[PDB]
Amino acid sequence: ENSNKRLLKQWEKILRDNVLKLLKNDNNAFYFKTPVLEDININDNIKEEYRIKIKKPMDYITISRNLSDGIYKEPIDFYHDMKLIYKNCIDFNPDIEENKYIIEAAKSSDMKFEFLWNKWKEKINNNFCDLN
Amino acid sequence: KRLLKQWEKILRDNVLKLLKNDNNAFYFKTPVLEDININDNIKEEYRIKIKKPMDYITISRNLSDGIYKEPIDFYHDMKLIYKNCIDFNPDIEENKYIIEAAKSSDMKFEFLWNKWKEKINNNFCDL
Repeated sequence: ENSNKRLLKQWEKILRDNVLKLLKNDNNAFYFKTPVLEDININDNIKEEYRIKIKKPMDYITISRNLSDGIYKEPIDFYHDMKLIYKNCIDFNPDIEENKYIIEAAKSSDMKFEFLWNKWKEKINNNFCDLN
Repeated sequence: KRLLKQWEKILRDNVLKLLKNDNNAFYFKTPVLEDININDNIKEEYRIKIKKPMDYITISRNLSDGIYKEPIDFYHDMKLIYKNCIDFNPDIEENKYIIEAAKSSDMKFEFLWNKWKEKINNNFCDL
């Protein structure tokens, strides 16, 4: 919520505006916006199951916060976290009719993210100095 | 029933199948000009403006009947559905869901095309 005066690096700006911005508010974003373990809409029994089973829970708001705070040391650390959101959904939720929308939303967003990462990886690598 | 070519089966089962029944497929399933939910005023303007209307059921029929001679013809028609949606619908708050659904599915299709293209080109005889 607090205003961040920290100046984002050019590679961090590309991930924020050209990759994350187009995914964080799309038609398949709804279930991946806020964290699972602190969401009031999910019952306590599923939240207990998620905390015990999921190694690292990930969502769009955590990524927006990490990108703002300068948590990622390399652009690939953002890639791994974005991929983690969709990978956690497929691994936790069983492939059944009641989970049809959520499994499709995770699969489609992963494909959409991979396109956006492939389209921008050239400029991302060019704006990132690994030697400094 | 006509026996489909191996490359046609790859486009049907590995590309089209994952797109025709997704969360953004709704508006791109059946043709605009024959859809009962759309009013005649939008329909006539679509007939005048849009050069070639395209949808998932038209592509499913074209792939099964053997309309496409090359796999790139399926690619051009698949892109056309999302292209016609952006060109006709103005960038307004009312058309927010539809414009996003065309953009996201275009990105999804491009992923599935690039993923399978190596197997698609191999299963197609050029000469």
